[PDB]
Amino acid sequence: SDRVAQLTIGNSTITTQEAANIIVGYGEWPSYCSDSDATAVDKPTRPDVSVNRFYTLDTKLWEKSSKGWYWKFPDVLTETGVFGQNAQFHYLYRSGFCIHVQCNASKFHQGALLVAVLPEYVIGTVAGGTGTEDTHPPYKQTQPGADGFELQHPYVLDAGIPISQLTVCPHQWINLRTNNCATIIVPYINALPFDSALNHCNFGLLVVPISPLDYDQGATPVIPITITLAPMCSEFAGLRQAVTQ
Amino acid sequence: GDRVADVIESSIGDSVSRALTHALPAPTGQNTQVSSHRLDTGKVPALQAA
Ligand code: NA
Repeated sequence: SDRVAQLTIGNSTITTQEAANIIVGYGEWPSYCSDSDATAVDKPTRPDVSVNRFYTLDTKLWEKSSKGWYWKFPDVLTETGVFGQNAQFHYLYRSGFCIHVQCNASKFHQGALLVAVLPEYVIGTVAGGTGTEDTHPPYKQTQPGADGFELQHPYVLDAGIPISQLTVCPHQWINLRTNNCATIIVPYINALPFDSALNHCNFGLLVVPISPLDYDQGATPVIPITITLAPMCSEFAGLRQAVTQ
Repeated sequence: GDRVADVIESSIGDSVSRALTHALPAPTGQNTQVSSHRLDTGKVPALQAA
């Protein structure tokens, strides 16, 4: 009754029989922008069911040596479905998200993933190693799209900050002996009421193994991690031609 | 005193500045109201005569 769950939005339904409750980021559900917080004057478009629905975007393989990955929002979805089209045809965008990370193994496998959402996840570089070069991360690294990107130095989250404190952010753990998914609801987080879905990623999703995957030889060795997410309360404004960058 | 009609009905000497406009309080920028589509003849706000 805390372990079983069904999430239905749009024409999509997710089920899980080994859940660990649901986290509502910063204790606040997503909502549409009020007339007093808004500034842009055109009437927005709110497509509803055709964009607020679950999209399964990618699968990674968890290996005994995996470092961890990240995805950026709304970047992961800007080229997918009717949501993508709207994000491309409109200058302004805003929405919340329901994130459902999936990973099942067996009662004989073990390991624990930390699944967290970090708003304004700015990536740093190793500065030429010596720390004397002011190098910058390239586009494919700051906005990896649906493929996500692998962390080079998980301990400092590729940004000079301790992953040990990442739990100060909305998160759940997928500890194999306990659950097989993480569900996080994130409201729209920004210092502006609407923004560009292309130029700005409001938050990053981090999936990092903290207790490494293990099992005895002979047990299924391919343990996938699949990412499914749904935009909530999407609004778009400032219509013109479609743009991808 | 003035006996001829034209002197009586005269506006010579009117010292009141007749103003066509007046100031209104305006501490903030004007708000925007909801609007919908209008497909109508006769009414035409876009057309002007500079
Ligand atoms: Na007019």
